Amino acid sequence: KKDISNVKSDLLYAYTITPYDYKDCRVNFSTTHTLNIDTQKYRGKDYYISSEMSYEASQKFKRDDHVDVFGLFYILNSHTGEYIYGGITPAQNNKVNHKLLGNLFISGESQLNNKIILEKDIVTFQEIDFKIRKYLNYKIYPYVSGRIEIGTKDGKHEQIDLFDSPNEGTRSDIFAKYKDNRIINMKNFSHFDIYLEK
Amino acid sequence: KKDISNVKSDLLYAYTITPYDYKDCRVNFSTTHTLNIDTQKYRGKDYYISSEMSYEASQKFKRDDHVDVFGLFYILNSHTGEYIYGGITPAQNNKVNHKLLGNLFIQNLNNKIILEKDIVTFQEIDFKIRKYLMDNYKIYDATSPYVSGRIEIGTKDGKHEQIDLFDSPNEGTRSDIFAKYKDNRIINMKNFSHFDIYLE
Amino acid sequence: KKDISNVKSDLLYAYTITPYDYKDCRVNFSTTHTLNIDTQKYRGKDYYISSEMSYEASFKRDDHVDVFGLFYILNSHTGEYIYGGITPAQNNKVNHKLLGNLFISESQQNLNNKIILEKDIVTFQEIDFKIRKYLMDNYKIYDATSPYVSGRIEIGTKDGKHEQIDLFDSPNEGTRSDIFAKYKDNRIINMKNFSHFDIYLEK
Amino acid sequence: DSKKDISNVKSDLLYAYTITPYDYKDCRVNFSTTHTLNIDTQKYRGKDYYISSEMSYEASQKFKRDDHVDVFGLFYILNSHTGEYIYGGITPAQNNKVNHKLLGNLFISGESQQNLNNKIILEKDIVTFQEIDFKIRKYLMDNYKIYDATSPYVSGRIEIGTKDGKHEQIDLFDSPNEGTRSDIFAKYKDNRIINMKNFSHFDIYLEK
Amino acid sequence: VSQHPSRVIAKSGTSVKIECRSLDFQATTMFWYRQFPKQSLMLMATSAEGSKATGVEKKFLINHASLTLSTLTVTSAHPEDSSFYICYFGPGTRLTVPPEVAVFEPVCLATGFNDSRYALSSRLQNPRNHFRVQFYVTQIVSAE
Amino acid sequence: GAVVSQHPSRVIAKSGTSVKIECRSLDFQATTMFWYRQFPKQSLMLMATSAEGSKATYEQGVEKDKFLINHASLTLSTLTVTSAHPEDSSFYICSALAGSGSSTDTQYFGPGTRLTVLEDLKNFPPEVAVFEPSEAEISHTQKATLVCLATGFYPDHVELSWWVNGKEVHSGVSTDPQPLKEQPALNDSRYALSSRLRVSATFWQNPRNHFRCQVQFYGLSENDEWTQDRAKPVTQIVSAEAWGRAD
Repeated sequence: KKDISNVKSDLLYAYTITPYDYKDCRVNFSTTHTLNIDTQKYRGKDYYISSEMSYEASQKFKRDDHVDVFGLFYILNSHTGEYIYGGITPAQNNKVNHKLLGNLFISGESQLNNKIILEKDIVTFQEIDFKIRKYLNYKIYPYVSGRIEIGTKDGKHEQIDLFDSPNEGTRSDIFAKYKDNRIINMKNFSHFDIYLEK
Repeated sequence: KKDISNVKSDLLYAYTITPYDYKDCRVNFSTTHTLNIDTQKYRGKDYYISSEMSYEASQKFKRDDHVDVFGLFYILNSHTGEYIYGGITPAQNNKVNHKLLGNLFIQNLNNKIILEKDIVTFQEIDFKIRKYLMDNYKIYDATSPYVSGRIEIGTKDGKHEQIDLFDSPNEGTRSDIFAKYKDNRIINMKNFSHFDIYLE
Repeated sequence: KKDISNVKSDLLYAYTITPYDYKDCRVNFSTTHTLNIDTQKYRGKDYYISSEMSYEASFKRDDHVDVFGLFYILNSHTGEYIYGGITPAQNNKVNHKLLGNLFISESQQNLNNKIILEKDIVTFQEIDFKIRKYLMDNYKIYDATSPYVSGRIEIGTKDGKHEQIDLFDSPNEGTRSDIFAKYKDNRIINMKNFSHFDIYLEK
Repeated sequence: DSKKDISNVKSDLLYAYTITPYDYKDCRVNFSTTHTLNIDTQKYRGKDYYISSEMSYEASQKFKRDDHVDVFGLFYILNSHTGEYIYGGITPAQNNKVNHKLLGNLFISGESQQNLNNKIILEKDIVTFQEIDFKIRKYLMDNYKIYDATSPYVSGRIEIGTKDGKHEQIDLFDSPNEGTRSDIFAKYKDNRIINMKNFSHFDIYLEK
Repeated sequence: VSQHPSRVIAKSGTSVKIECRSLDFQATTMFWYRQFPKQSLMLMATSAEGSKATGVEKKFLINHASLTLSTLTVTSAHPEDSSFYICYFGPGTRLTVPPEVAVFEPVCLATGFNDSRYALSSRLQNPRNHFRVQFYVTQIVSAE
Repeated sequence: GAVVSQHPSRVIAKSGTSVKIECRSLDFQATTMFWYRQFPKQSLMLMATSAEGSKATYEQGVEKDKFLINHASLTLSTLTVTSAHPEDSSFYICSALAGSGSSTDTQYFGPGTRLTVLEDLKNFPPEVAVFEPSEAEISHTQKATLVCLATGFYPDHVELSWWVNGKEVHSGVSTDPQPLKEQPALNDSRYALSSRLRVSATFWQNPRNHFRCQVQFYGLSENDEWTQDRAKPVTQIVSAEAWGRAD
């Protein structure tokens, strides 16, 4: 909550970030609370990504399971270790570019195709939300609030609150929603609708 | 099978039509190369539809099989029957609206076409775009800067199916073109991802 | 996430099934993901089978095929659905006795001669079924009261590369679809390339 | 009487087989006639030493000068000259180390079904029947002492399985003519072989 | 059979609508015989069987649709401003690209409609009784 | 479609034996199955179901699925309890369905089955007899009701149906909704049962005309707790005859 004041700001601070896009890495060790990934061959000798996942998440991401990584961080320098929430999918093999179909609805009237391509057949919401949010051009954070609605082919829209920040809104507070490591196979991805309310 | 002229005005003639849209009818009897559906509640006593489909297209339907007709015809009366090719898919049980997302190259076309079936014949899809394109961009009109063009239906299984917008075969009657719908080629929506129309 | 018992169950519930074995069947059509086989001489008028093999794999129209598959649902009043288990048809009556070993953690039990295939082209779904059946009947591996906690069926070939199949596994829910899912590949083997089978049972 | 009966067979053989065979590997061929393939075993048995495989017409044309061959054959006569005499037991040199655990059955007219899976290993992808015939018999000797005089066996045969359903017979109790190693082993003159990928299994039978 | 859009003022750079209809029947094929106000049963196009598509000098399009509908589209050619366009037979439909008559009492009259103008005439003690032509935005009149 | 069945409609088992119960259908095309429980009155306490044909399955409420179930064919389904102790001994019944992986309404039922779990056996068969009508009913009624009495038999599993002149009959007959205990509510309580037939005075007063009652015999003697005591006999079948007469 904490009305749109300090929200459209601690947001510009959170989502004006460079995401770790390390593709093809391996499970080095999984714990009931995390997943440790080999960032060497991207970072350097001794480097690792540390996904602090939910219990339901740790499950089957064990050693030598080459993974594709994409997430945001919540702090720096512990020198040879990087921290994010979720953002972990089986390693993509074949090269692909998935152009996404979508619409923007801003209240005044209001009637984005091919304007946000994805390159994984199994994508997390963290990557999808972040990419789209990035797109919003409309420099958001006259809009008091909004949300994204990802529609799957089997009618089961997903919601994402564009304007929020669990108090003390650190990147660690807002990105926690990416702890369940939720993902979507593109085959069951149809389109996305962005609703902005002024 | 030749000539730019004759074609544009070879289609416009028939694509300017009103499709049969009898929902949840019952199949009288099916045989070889065709299907006999009942429309006696949409058109009256003794009224029926006859679908001239591929042998494969049949043996896919039989006695009472609630089905949904939707197809452009190739001729007219006989008295109690109505003529077409395919366009007969299983009857929709619940109600649904499927806004189609799409693109155009030569604007934007999202939510400007709305199917009403989970399982949807290609005839229909085909049809509903053509008109939209006619109505809105006047293509099969003497006046028009469009030589060729086709529609690309795309699935969730990376596979753009093609549809020829500017094509008119042999003689050129309704039977000469609506035959391309004899295959009863269907498509599931949950496997439909969008349409890319190309105008050149 | 080793949940040993809520598995021995979804399996015991799943594999305790009578398989579909329609041999010398005619096929009329085939879309992409699925195959449609004719079973009217077997089950009755208008009856058919819809084998759902992942695509680009899916004997178009009237060909002759043999069917062996474990279903995953019912009622369309005319079709029984399965995942693969479809092979060219066996023209000549044949009888191949299989060789294999059962290694538990006593070790090294015999097993030669009591599982017989009758198709030179045999599907893995049929092999992975007939072998599980023998083990269920004779060693009860899905019975609650049991030591068997893990294991798998290894199929050895004439070109030296074993083929693995996990004997104690089940995906997301534990429904029959969740398991016969793996047969989607309608993966098969020519019998003159099948050597023996080594079964491993880890207590 | 005297032509060919039971004993003197369970012995003529027991003498012929209780023999240690030649197993030279990766040897170059010296020259070839129409009745003998001559191989160079001198890295193995010292300068000017050879093996003179006496084969059939059909088999003398398979190999020739400077060929790398693997040898495995039982001898039918001995030295006093630097050359060893056998019948065939020759195949194309094996290029890569490999083990081949076999599979088979041992049937006995006295409660059949016994086992032999993983109890005889071959180390070639192209083995001759002489080698198999051997390794397998020697097995039954070392463990079923089937040729011993105090024996319950008078019949029996080895059946080799092909993966093309084409069994191959191998009479475990036969010894023609006088009954010598040159008699017995002569059956290998044809140098007949088998590709292991066409090899399926072996079934050994024993009737009383 | 009707031609719901009877007579009307089609203008320059204009396409004409004219819809033959028959809702109380069932159809098959329809013709469109043309003319001038005098020459006769001239022609245009048509349909065939149920619908088998349509000199050499003939912008007088047509497009049979339902057993019911089927219109003829004419896209402004130079001024020939009518001839009963017709579609069992149906009424007449006029076209074009002009009034104030006189009447008298006790014979009538309708006058007022290079140029080439015209006149058209007709003719025929109870109280106020009455007796009441054409031009073809729109038009019509009388002479009670 | 048609009917479905339950083939192990009954019969005794020892304490500690998993019972075998199958639900057998005949050309109907079933596609989902339910296994209900019904220990005396209240009717239908679900135990487990077989989802749309069998995509999966689960067992209801929440306790000890040790009532195994398994769908194997559109024609076969079974419930296999667990041990076998008085604790149990109820009425298990199944049911099919039509539609397909849906959500809108149930269809069908079967004969249910009787499960009993004795020990320390000491069973006993049923002696039976038939009584002839009176002179009072025949007079001020002109009808002839005959009675049958089954007694002594334990495992409350027996069957009725009278016999009028050699073959199959069932009209005018009435039998108790179920056998009552001779010595009510305690144990060892042997059982009794009874039925009435009632016909015409004439036809009763007409000899050579046969009349027999039938108790059916369905179940017999548990071992484990040391078998036979003396006489102890098998699936006993018992009857009682009687001829009419004007006299």
